Amino acid sequence: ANGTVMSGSHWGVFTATVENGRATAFTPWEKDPHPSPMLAGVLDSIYSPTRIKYPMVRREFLEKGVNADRSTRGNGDFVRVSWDQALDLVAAEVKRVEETYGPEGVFGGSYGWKSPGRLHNCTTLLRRMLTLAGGYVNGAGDYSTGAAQVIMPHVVGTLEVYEQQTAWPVLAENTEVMVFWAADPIKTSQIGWVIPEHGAYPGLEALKAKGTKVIVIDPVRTKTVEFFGAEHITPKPQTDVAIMLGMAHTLVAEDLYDKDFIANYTSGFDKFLPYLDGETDSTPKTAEWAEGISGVPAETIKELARLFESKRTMLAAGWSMQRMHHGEQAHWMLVTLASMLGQIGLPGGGFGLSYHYSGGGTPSTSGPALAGITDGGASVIPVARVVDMLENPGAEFDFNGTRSKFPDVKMAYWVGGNPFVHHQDRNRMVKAWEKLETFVVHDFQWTPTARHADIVLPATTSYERNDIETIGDYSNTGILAMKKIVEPLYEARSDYDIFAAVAERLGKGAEFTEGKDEMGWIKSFYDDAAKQGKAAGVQMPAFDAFWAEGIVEFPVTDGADFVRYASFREDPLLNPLGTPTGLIEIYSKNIEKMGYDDCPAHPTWMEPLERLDGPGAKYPLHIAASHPFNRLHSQLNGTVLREGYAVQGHEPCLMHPDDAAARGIADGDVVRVHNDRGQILTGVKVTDAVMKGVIQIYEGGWYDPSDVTEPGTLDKYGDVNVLSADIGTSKLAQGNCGQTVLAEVEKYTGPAVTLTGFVAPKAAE
Ligand SMILES: NC1=NC(=O)C2=N[C@H]3C(S)=C(S)[C@@H](COP(=O)(O)OP(=O)(O)OC[C@H]4O[C@@H](n5cnc6c(=O)[nH]c(N)nc65)[C@H](O)[C@@H]4O)O[C@H]3NC2=N1
Ligand SMILES: NC1=NC(=O)C2=N[C@H]3C(S)=C(S)[C@@H](COP(=O)(O)OP(=O)(O)OC[C@H]4O[C@@H](n5cnc6c(=O)[nH]c(N)nc65)[C@H](O)[C@@H]4O)O[C@H]3NC2=N1
Ligand SMILES: [Mo+6]
Repeated sequence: ANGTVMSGSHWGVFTATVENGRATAFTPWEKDPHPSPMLAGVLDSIYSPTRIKYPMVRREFLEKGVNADRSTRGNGDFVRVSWDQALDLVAAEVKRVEETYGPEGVFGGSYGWKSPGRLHNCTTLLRRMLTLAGGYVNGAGDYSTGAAQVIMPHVVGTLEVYEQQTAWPVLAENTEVMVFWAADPIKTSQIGWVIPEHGAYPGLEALKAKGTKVIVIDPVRTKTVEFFGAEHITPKPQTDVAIMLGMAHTLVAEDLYDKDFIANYTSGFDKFLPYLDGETDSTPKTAEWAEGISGVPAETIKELARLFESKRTMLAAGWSMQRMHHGEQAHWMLVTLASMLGQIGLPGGGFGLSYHYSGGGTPSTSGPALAGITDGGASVIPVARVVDMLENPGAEFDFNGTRSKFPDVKMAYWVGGNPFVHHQDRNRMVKAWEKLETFVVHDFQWTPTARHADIVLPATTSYERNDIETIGDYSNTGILAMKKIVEPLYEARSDYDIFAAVAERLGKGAEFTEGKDEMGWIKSFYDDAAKQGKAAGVQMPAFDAFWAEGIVEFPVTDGADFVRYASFREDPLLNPLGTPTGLIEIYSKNIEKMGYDDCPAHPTWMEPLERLDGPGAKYPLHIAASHPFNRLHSQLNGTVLREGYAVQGHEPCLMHPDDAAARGIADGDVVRVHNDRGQILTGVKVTDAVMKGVIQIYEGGWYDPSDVTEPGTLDKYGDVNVLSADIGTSKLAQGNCGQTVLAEVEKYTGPAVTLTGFVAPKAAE
């Protein structure tokens, strides 16, 4: 095979060059306006040293099963087995747990970003097999907008975080002031959940070309700041709600806010105002009070409030500030401030929670929806409570107004996810995993999660199979044929093939496949989309002509004029919101009735577990544990891209020159970052891009424990979740709080370390 083949991924559409059956280059689609340099690593992930070659069973589990010593999971002592042996064992273990403990004994939430593709949807496929086996405990929500997706339905009556934004071209013609509040769109627009079109890049360029005023509110001087030469505000992390309250307070005290908008489109501002004015707690939430907490000068807070009230302003917020203790307060207070400014539903004004994610704002086409394989259908937990569940079987927990009991789980099955990187408080989690009798993982790269499994099955990538998928989570630019580029490597198999074999052994083979093969499933999804298109007046070709061209693109009709909340603004009685009042709920009677101490019935400033310069806080530096520039989470850490950012081989840590100098740390030194939960190594990069008092260690580094049998073992590489706490945002959402982290840093003076996470375990070589 010598030629080229087009396909797609979370990073975009591309064409691969193939030479004697090997992919040798991935070249960006010629219509991609701003491709990601991460494509190089996506191609490298098919072949790197951490590619999973064969099915493996952890030696202890292979010998003793349920009586295994579980304290050694992750030490790398695996045994290679055949596919028939491994498939029989997995089917036997699913059957035994289902039969002994019921569906409540199997956890199949398998949270994860996997790969796009309507057929090869590993996590849906997992749940299709588990439903056929008798059922499972699922997870609810995500780590992404854990709090925001739960509080928004109560405030604005919709999900809001994953819904279309006022279109980019509408902003270029009407916005005078664009605010990126805890958002770094240049960084986070490189990927999509479905294939990305990178629509934010022309949208950002158009704002810059129009000369629109841009303000960034973030502890780090990011590439979004640099792109625009933006006015940059640097709040101490976790204090954005105080800043917003000081802005709101200024708008009332100077008599500037939109009283008519508040009276006509909102409910409960009259119960929020006494709090804001300090009538209930003797503490007026003034700009000065906000400076005391956040460090942002009081006069700067008042001038921004003034500026925002006097100009058509769009508040484009990102999600780091809701991935923290009391995370629900951030976007609730943001909507409350935007309601006082009175521009919601006006062209170019209001707020948007998705301008930094998967092309939100890219004009939607008139094309049809594309759907794929389905799963064939307490039993559900908030996703981030998985370790609490394992440690407290039968215990009660609160979630969004209802109380339930944790199921008693004995097996976990994970595919397309990396919990030994994404979950908070690694040391606690490692100990809690000993409650599981059996842990099964599918991946194509030797992540920490695969290293810690009892049974490891090698999955294929999307580049070794055929699939179909939309281009554009919001734009619906078109539909792509994700064509097979190379044959499956080593003994890797698709998740579909693996679960069909397991289901077959359970006597449910035919039900799992539904009588179809790979192209029979794909053609069925295509034809359904084509039927809907024909009925909508969007004619598409027949499946074989579509597949030969490789893509179908759809036309934009009125999508470039979309203004979010315009129909509500234009007539709120005719087009009410989905809340109990039909209005924006600044005070929520439904939340009040829950009686949750950590989620009051209006936006409130509350002390988090720990914050930079908080009264009595133990550790001195905040860790901006944010999304990586050159990975998708942990994805691509085991590729050639790593050498472009590693420092002495470790994950990098940005540190301000003043904080480095106080510890005698030089640029490029190996340093230990530690607190009461754990300790890791990173390689420092000294730079004033991070504000003083803050260090930046991205999430996604592959945890590489020095000795898994040692409690509190040093991580040799730099997984920042060895340092996070595992607590819920509050009882409302129970979201993860992965960015509520303080720690100390010192030049490292312990034993030298050898990195073992970027080569396969010896027996799997
Ligand atoms: N401290 C902290 N700060 C944060 O900001 C933070 N972010 C959180 C958020 S928002 C999220 S969304 C999570 C993400 O955590 P998530 O577990 O989703 O991270 P990924 O590195 O995308 O894991 C995806 C895995 O799927 C594998 N994979 C891809 N395709 C396939 C396939 O077809 N088959 C199989 N079997 N495997 C496949 C990949 O190789 C990869 O190992 O991390 C969360 N964790 C976080 N912690
Ligand atoms: N390149 C890339 N890699 C990814 O892993 C990736 N993940 C995707 C996912 S699953 C999601 S959920 C989104 C994440 O989108 P999200 O907006 O949650 O991204 P983060 O990088 O966690 O934070 C964005 C900015 O918040 C700033 N920040 C941190 N703490 C604070 C604070 O207290 N206050 C303020 N004002 N700013 C703060 C950080 O400095 C960072 O620049 O990105 C998506 N896009 C992604 N792109
Ligand atoms: Mo996310």
